[PDB]
Amino acid sequence: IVGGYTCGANTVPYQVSLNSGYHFCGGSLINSQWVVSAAHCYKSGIQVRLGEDNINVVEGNEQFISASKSIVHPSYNSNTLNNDIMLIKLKSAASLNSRVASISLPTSCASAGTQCLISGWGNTKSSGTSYPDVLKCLKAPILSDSSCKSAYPGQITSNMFCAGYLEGGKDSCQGDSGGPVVCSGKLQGIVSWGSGCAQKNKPGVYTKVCNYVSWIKQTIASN
Ligand SMILES: [NH3+][C@H]1C[C@@H]1c1ccccc1
Ligand SMILES: [Ca+2]
Repeated sequence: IVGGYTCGANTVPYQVSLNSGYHFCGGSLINSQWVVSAAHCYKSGIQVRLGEDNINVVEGNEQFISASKSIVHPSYNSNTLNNDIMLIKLKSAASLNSRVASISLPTSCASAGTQCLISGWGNTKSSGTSYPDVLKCLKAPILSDSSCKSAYPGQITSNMFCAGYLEGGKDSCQGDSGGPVVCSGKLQGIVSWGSGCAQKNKPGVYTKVCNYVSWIKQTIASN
């Protein structure tokens, strides 16, 4: 996250870190046994790390649970990033409390102008690199559809939204991939892609989760 603030330990209780020997993607806990992330985060051998603030220090609220199954969306296209969403089932159910909690799925899509919280452990610089060890937060609005398609001509599908600032300086960034965009207590977006980070007129692009709610529900009811 570029131009954000330190969230505070366990203040984003649904945030997960996907680990394959190192943090490589964020994700969101949607119930005690399922995590949703970005399909471009797919990897074999994922351990899900819950209750994290400092991902390099065991601080006492962590739950490390290995993945038993991963399901990439059936129409994921890695060239266009259309339908960049994946579900991960945990080998055992997470123990839920004030610091480890699931986030609600939306019943309605969020409108442009809605303020949202984006969070993750990714790069905090738009120019060069510096990775935080503690969780970073960013409040950003959902941008209008037409400003989103104007910033990314011929690249925005109906399964994407832009969120952020056309002026730049505040954005999600590499390593924030798969992480949550929560608006009014509901998961609305997944950190998906963008042109660099925090660049002028190149806002972050997010997977529009409200389009996938029935595939998610159907899939966890059957797996
Ligand atoms: N414009 C930056 C939000 C987009 C981003 C870049 C790389 C990884 C995740 C998100
Ligand atoms: Ca830790």
